[PDB]
Amino acid sequence: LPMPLLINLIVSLLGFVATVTLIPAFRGHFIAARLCGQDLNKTSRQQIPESQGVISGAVFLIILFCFIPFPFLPHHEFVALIGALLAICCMIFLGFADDVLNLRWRHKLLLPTAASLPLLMVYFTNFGNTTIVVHLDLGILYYVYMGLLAVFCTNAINILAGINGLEAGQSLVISASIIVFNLVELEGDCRDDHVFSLYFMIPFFFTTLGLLYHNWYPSRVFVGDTFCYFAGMTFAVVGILGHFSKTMLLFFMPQVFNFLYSLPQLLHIIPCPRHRIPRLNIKTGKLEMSYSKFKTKSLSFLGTFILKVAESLQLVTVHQSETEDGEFTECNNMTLINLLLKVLGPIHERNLTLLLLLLQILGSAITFSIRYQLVRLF
Amino acid sequence: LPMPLLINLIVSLLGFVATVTLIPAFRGHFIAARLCGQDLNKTSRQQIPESQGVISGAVFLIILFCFIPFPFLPHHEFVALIGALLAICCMIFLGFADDVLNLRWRHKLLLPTAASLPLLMVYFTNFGNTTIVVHLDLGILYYVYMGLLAVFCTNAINILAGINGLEAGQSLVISASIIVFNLVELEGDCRDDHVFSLYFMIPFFFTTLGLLYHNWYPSRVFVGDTFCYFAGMTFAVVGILGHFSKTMLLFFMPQVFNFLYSLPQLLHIIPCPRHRIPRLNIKTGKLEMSYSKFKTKSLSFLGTFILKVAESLQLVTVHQSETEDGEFTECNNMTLINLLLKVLGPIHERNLTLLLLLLQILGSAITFSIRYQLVRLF
Repeated sequence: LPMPLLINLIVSLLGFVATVTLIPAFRGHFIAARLCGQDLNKTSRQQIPESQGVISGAVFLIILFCFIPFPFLPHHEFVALIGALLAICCMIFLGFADDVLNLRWRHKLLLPTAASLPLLMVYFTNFGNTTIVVHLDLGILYYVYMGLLAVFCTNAINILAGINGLEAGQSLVISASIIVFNLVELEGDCRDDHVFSLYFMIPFFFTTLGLLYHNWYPSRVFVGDTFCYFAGMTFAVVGILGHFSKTMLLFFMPQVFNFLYSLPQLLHIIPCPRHRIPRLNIKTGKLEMSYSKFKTKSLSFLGTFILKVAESLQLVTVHQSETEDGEFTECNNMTLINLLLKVLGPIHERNLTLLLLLLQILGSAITFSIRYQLVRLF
Repeated sequence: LPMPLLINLIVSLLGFVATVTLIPAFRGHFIAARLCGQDLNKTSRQQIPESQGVISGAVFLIILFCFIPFPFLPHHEFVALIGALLAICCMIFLGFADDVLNLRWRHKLLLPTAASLPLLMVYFTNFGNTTIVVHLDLGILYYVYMGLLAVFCTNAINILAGINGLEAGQSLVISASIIVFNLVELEGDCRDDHVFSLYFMIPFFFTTLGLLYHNWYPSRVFVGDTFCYFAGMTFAVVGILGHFSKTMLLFFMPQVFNFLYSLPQLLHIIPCPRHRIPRLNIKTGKLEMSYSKFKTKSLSFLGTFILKVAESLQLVTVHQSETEDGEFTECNNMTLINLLLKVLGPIHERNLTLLLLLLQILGSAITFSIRYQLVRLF
């Protein structure tokens, strides 16, 4: 176990160097490829290369392809290693294809379930435990869970974005938490399930680190949806094949909140604008809250209920107004980023991200305290 | 053996239908993505979607992902099935990324060797025969062969192009030849190596058929380099893991000629222009030969030798001229397409491709006649 992990750490560090180096090397290619855009929360109108998650994702694959013989230098764990690499590779591919082509939201949800198929087949051939603990055999519903886990993690990361270094940053906190957890649980009982998880988590961390080097404020590159697809599948891969998917979903606490808080807007029960990202006040330099103003008559009975319950829960800022066109309701954009600006006022982009990363650390500490009996201590 | 092959044929036919249907469905996406271009050998200036090999390649992957449990419903042949799918998937990905980004020719040659790594690792873990028959153990040089085989097949297909339905068409003749060969050799001796090859060749044939449906004259879509990368790796995958790589390289006869005949121009020993494709005479409707005119003084001593030897072999048409700038030499563009126009005069695009496809059939018949003792018959 320490001998292949040493080799895995060496290739991961070479991969960090590789990502840091290749990202600015391909800058010209992405700009020429029209795979670039402006940073909307910035006064600068310069084009920044998009989908850089494709370069770190590619570096990740090559690193692991080289690593493949070392754990071996038994097949049951080897099939899962090649199978997991197929599922991740397919996802980086279909992820980048979705970035380049901008597929319909319905086709976007099918892509993660498509890429997760080899894991389901490996779990089938290697006779994986279809039973779950509250002792219940899910059988077919367990395979539906595995399929949907890839779809969840990607979109959970993808919905909690809009400020520089958030998507890559939250993934670093999550992967580092899994790394810490794997090491703690490596000492005894489940050694095989946590050594396997480390094999993917260490290269994922260091390639993402190299990406964050360029994505961090002030954003030099964008990660793109390719990164969210890549990250989401890597987390689903380790959680599924490591059997710690429940523990792993607890590291997704800020994402789960942000998702449910967003849900009334996403389902269009409460009016949703094109972009729910904060509005930068040029004179301040900091980011202010964004709003979704709409006609009160056009709002549904269910929507009027949810918006009144969320206002009474002290989560949404509601501003009533009346114009020549009629009466309009200015509802606060429902996302964790805008909720932090409601609670703490206007915050600068670099501090706002860092704060959400700290919030991600807090949740991980909460998970760890539950799992290891540290509630009495703290 | 017939039971999983039946299921493989069913999914392959559904895949044909899928490719035929999805290609025109995504037309809008590619045009908007600026992933489109004009057909240079045509008077029509309309933009035709590029890289459609990504859609057939994707359909291929999904088909095989569904197929994975059926041969099983033993691991040694399963590892190669998942391993081969990883190598092919990685290639479709890095292939499409190269289409979208247009990487340097030196990085383009590293991509196939990168994607072929899982096959090398599977061949390593599953203790593959490093020995070869003229009885010689190549050891390390055998792994270099496997790595370079992917690079060869892709580029061999990629260099023999320039007319509608050639790249997809030549791949259909090659894959159909391998299908026929697998079936002949399935009856006895090596059943496992040919049943494995069929598992990939049948889905490759029917997805390419669906692509050719739209690529065939008059080209509605372009296959892109994504297809050449995809095709090349699938042929290298089956040849390597099926151990019939020598027999398979004989089906690549028109490609091997076209490559070597092109070599003096590619290496720039003899001047090479931007495009060595035929020139369409608007009044004729047919395609005429293309030429590479250059200064005789700028031509190397080795280049003057090769061009004189190729002229004496009755392969290249050389036209000497003298202008105000000085004396210039108008050399014929060295490719199998232009050589066919030198021998048979101007030919229409639809007939020219069909003729090269027939030429590909001839070579396959030659290979089959050698392998099965049919020289006396014909």
